[PDB]
This record gives sequence, C-alpha cells and structure tokens, in this order.
Amino acid sequence: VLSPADKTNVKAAWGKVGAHAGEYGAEALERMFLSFPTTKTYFPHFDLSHGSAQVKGHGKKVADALTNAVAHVDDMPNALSALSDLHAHKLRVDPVNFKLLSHCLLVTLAAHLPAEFTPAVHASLDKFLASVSTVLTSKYR
Amino acid sequence: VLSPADKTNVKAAWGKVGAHAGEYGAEALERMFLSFPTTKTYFPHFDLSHGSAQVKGHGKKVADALTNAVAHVDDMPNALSALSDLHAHKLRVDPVNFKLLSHCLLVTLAAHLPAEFTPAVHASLDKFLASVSTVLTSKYR
Amino acid sequence: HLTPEEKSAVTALWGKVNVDEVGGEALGRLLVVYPWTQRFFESFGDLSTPDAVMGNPKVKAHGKKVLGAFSDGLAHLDNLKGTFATLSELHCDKLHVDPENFRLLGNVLVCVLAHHFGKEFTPPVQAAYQKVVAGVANALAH
Amino acid sequence: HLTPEEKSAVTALWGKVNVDEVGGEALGRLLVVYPWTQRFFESFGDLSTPDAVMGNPKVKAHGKKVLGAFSDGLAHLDNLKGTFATLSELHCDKLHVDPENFRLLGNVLVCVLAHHFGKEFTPPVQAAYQKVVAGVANALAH
Ligand code: HEM
Ligand code: HEM
Ligand code: HEM
Ligand code: HEM
Repeated sequence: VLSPADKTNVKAAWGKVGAHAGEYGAEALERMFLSFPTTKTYFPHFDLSHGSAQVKGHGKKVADALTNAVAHVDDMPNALSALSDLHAHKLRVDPVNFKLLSHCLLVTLAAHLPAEFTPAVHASLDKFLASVSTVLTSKYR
Repeated sequence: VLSPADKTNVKAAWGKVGAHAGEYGAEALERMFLSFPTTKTYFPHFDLSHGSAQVKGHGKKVADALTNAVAHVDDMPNALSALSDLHAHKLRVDPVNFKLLSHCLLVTLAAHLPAEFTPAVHASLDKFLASVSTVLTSKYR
Repeated sequence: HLTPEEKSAVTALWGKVNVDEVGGEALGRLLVVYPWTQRFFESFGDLSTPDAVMGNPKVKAHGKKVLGAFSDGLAHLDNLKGTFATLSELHCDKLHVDPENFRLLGNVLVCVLAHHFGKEFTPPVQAAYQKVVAGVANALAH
Repeated sequence: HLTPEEKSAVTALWGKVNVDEVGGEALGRLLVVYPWTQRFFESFGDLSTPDAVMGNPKVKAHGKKVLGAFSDGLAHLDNLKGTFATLSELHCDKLHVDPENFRLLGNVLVCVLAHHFGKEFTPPVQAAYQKVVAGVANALAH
C-alpha cells in the first residue's frame, strides 16, 4: 500500500524521466536479459541481441504502460486490467521475474538520474513497482 | 487482487469457521511456534508452552481481526490501519513471517474443515491471507 | 536434522498415505493455487478450471511420480542432496524452475496431509514434515 | 562462475569505490527502503527518518565493515563459502536474519554502484556484479 508521500515521490521522479522513458525501458530489458538469462525464455521469437530493434520497441511499450500506471496510481487494477490478462492468464509469467525487471529498472534510473534517486525516492519507486507487479500477476477479471 | 469469486469463497469458508475461530487462531499460533521457532523471537514476554493461556488469548485476537478483515474485504487498508501501525511501525515484523503464519492457518483449516477446504477455496483463502499480510506490513499512514 | 522421535513420526504417517492419490491431489492444488506453475505443464492438456485440473489423468500420473520421489527422500533423510542430484539437474537444465516453486509444492503437500489425516496431523507431526519438505526443496535447488 | 573478463571488470570498478562511504550508503538505503530491517539495529539510535538514517554515525561505521567483507569476498571469489563461514554463524545463531534479507542488501549495493558510476556501470558490468552479490548472499545463508 502506497502512502500519500510515496505517490508524490513517484509522480515527481517519473516526470523527470520524461521523453527518455522509451530508452530507459529498453535499457532495463537489456540489463534483465544479460543479468538474469532465464528471463529470455519468455521471448523465444524475439531478437534479443544488443541494439535489437525489437527490444527497443518493447522497452518503449513497457515504459508507456508505467507512465499510465503512474497517472492512475489510485486505481491501478482497473487501468492495468488488459496487461494483467496478458501477463497472468496468457503468458503465465512467474512472479519472481517481476522482481528481476523491477530491480533492473531501479538500476537504470539510478545510473541515469542520480540527483533524483535519493533514498526516499528509491523507497517510493520500489513500492510502486511492487504494486504494479502485484496487479500484473493476479487473475481478478 | 481478489476476484469477485475469491471474495464469495472466503466469506463462505470463514463463515463456517464460526465460533471456532478463537481455537483455530490458537492452533495456528502453536503450529507456527513449533514448526518455525524463529517466530518466537517476536513474543519474548509470552508464555509459549503448550496450552498456554496467553497463546489462547492471542489466537482469539488474531481470529477476530481476520473476521473483520473478511467483512471489509473491499476496504482492507482502512479497516486494518491500526494493526498495520502495530505490525509495520512498532513491531517491525519481517514480511517472511506473515507467509509462515498464513501457511499454519491454511493447515489448521485443512485439518478441521476438510469438506470446505476444496482446491478452489484453498486458492481463495491463500490470496486473501496474502492481501491481509500486505496491508499489515506496509507503512501507509 | 530430525530427532529419532521425529523420524518415527514421519515414517508412521507415511505408511498410511495413499500413494495413488496424494501425489495428484498435491500437484493438482499447486496448479490451481499458484497458476503460473501451469506454464510448465502445457503438454498435459486441459488445465482451464479447478475441476479440469483435478480430473486431468496426466496430472494424476505425474503426481504419483512426484510422490514416489518424496518417498525415496524419506528413506534417505541423511543423504538428500545425493538422492535428488539427477532430479536437480532436470528441473534446472531442461526446465528452469525457479527454486521458490519447490518450497510452494512442499507446503501444498503438508496441507494435503493435513486434509487427509485431520486431528492426527498434530503440531509436532507437522513440524517433523516441515523439516522433511524443506530438506527436499533445498536438494532440488541447483 | 565468473569469466576471466568478468573478474577483470569487477576488479577494475572496485578499485574506484570509496570504501569510507559506499558501505554506509548501502546499509542506509537498506534501512530506508525495507524498514523492517531497522529491527536488527535498534542499538544504533535514531532511525526515524531517511535523513536521520543516512546521517547516523553508527550506520556509517557499520557500513564500512559490511563493505570490508564484500571486499574480502572479491579477493576470494573461488572460496566464498569459506571466507564467510564465521559470518554465517553470526547472522543465524546470534541474530536470526532471514536469508532473503541478504539478497536485498546485495541488490541495494548494485543500485548504489549504479548511482555512483552512472554510464560506466554498463549492463555487462552489472551482470558480473549480480554474480558476485548472489555468491555472497548464498555463503551467508546458514
Ligand atoms: C513492470 C513490469 C512490466 C510491464 C509494465 C510490462 C508491460 C508489458 C506491455 C505493455 C506489453 C505489451 C502489451 C501489448 O503490446 O499488448 C508486454 C508484453 C509482454 N511482456 Fe511484459 N511487462 C512487465 C513485466 C514483464 C516481465 C517480468 C516479463 C517476463 C520476464 C514480461 C514478459 C512479456 C512478454 C513475453 C510480452 C509479450 C511480448 C510479445 O509477445 O510481443 N513482462 N509487457
Ligand atoms: C494475519 C496475520 C496477523 C494478524 C491478523 C495479526 C493480528 C494481531 C492482532 C489482532 C494483535 C493484537 C492487537 C492488539 O491487541 O492491539 C497482534 C499483536 C501482535 N502480533 Fe500479530 N497478527 C498477524 C501476524 C503476525 C505475525 C506473523 C507476527 C510475528 C511472527 C505477529 C506478531 C505480533 C506481536 C508480537 C503482537 C504483539 C503481542 C503483544 O505484544 O501482546 N503477528 N497481531
Ligand atoms: C518439490 C518437489 C518436486 C519433486 C520431488 C519433483 C519430482 C519430479 C519428478 C520425479 C519428475 C519426473 C522425473 C522423470 O520422470 O524423469 C519431475 C518432472 C517434472 N517436474 Fe518436478 N518435482 C518437484 C517440483 C516441481 C515443481 C515445483 C515444478 C514446476 C513448477 C515441477 C515441474 C516438473 C516438470 C515440468 C517435470 C517434467 C514433466 C514432464 O515432462 O511431463 N516440479 N519432477
Ligand atoms: C549481505 C551481506 C552482509 C554482510 C557481508 C554482512 C557483514 C557483516 C559484518 C562484517 C558484520 C560485523 C561482524 C563483526 O564485526 O564481527 C555484521 C554484523 C551484523 N549484521 Fe550483517 N552483513 C550482511 C547482511 C546483513 C543483513 C541483511 C542484516 C540485517 C537485515 C545484517 C545485520 C547485521 C547485524 C545486526 C550485525 C551486528 C551489528 C551490531 O551488533 O552492531 N547483516 N554483518
């Protein structure tokens, strides 16, 4: 459960990401594929080489979805219901993998936005990504 | 996130517990202390011997709280805000321990209510206890 | 790890387990309660509902083999990491089963034993079985 | 576990870590981001806010010792379970630190390295450090 302070923190941080959200999404996916190679088993038909245009386009989709999760942070089950259908019903992604991509996103934000990534923001972002992860892995519709 | 079917399941199952909720709460605590002895470190001033009256009284309090969580399953953060203050702010219970007591409660319900504990109910109860656990371990107020 | 009194408890109850049924009931509940585990059993056919899962023949036949291996573990409680070495290879090399899932199946098996034995699955007996299923989960993690 | 090129990467970056500061920044963030870990450090004084935690002298002095032990691990990457044997005893026998927490500190340290080195903490370098902090977390679990 997010505090009201957590929500202000996440809105402010993600706002700073801005028009770089695509490139950050792509970098986080590349970090997750390289550090945790079992995650590649969910993307068999993808080209997952470095600089792949499929990863670049997927990273953009993942980022746009998080932007939308941020704008509906009070009503996330309802704003993410189609992604949830895809991740929990169709793909059956093991919940452990959400912890992995969450970590790779925090690492990406720490490397690129060091002044924004204070301990208070780090703590809010971490709670936000856990809550997004819980909605994506639950069948509730 | 609970489905609407999950909520019907939990209400019906817990309803069957009835006036035995106290004795079930106490049995679940005794199972958790015996199977996972590190959990005793949170109760240093308790008598934790078998048949202890302190465990019996605590088991009743834990059960009454779950009854109330069930009756406010749509608004749990608000119905459990004082327990959350106690578990997350004051006691600092490590979240791993909530998985342990959740398992000991499922085992207690399986041993006593075998006809109610079908696979569908088992799945609903498990999701309910994870959601109660997430509210108790979060600082959001 | 186990006390001589714990080993006797674990053994006595296991003598009363139906080995044609319990393995299936456990694998069945794993797929219903933690539905992402259905990804590893796509070849088993219809897993669309709980009634479908619990009645699937292939789930029942596979649960028998899982319970067979738990039985081999209870006969070699002192040498679990040797009994399960080939089996750790298979779950990691061919499938990649995240080791958290091994802990989840062990806990579903304890619930199914609770369910079958009722008041005979006392807190002391449960505490002996928690040691055995943690044992087995750790020897599978690769 | 590590490739000769991975070991060289891990070593080169570690030569540039401030060993007076990074350990504290990591222990500090662990207490702020996962607040139940504050229970293990009740004797350290005021941990009431993030600014309090990050400025606590005792958190800084203790983070130096934690980072000292990670350094000893990087010098004995082939024999991690021996380097950390006394230390596993302490976290389990005297405290009971649930081993999930060791994995959380390792991941907070990777974030702090990311934060300090920026574009130099490339995906290949991160993947080498993930292997080292998983190594260390496993040798601490008792
Ligand atoms: C914050 C976490 C995540 C977000 C926001 C997210 C978001 C998305 C989005 C927006 C899509 C594409 C939806 C569409 O085009 O219809 C997608 C597809 C997908 N996601 Fe995720 N995802 C996340 C985590 C994960 C993780 C952890 C995995 C696996 C390790 C995963 C595997 C997939 C796969 C396999 C696809 C389908 C790709 C394709 O078939 O083209 N996702 N995700
Ligand atoms: C569903 C999970 C849980 C529920 C519903 C629950 C509920 C409660 C309730 C109702 C109280 C007493 C509140 C009061 O009298 O003011 C309580 C106190 C407490 N709980 Fe929990 N609890 C849960 C899980 C846990 C776990 C996992 C631990 C530790 C392993 C724990 C440790 C404590 C302690 C130490 C107290 C204080 C006892 C005392 O000081 O007298 N609780 N809990
Ligand atoms: C925890 C105790 C477990 C034991 C004792 C166990 C035991 C077994 C055994 C005996 C086999 C068959 C080996 C053979 O015939 O050569 C097997 C296969 C398999 N196990 Fe497990 N297993 C366990 C947990 C899991 C978990 C948690 C999963 C997945 C979530 C899983 C997925 C599989 C799959 C996919 C196969 C191959 C089945 C097939 O190809 O039809 N197992 N396991
Ligand atoms: C994961 C890598 C970790 C390493 C390398 C590490 C290392 C250390 C070291 C070197 C000491 C001091 C040993 C001595 O002076 O004799 C220590 C003490 C301690 N560690 Fe850790 N530790 C780790 C994780 C954790 C975690 C996750 C916790 C708690 C959540 C924790 C809690 C403690 C506490 C309470 C002490 C005793 C401090 C005191 O009494 O002042 N450690 N650890």
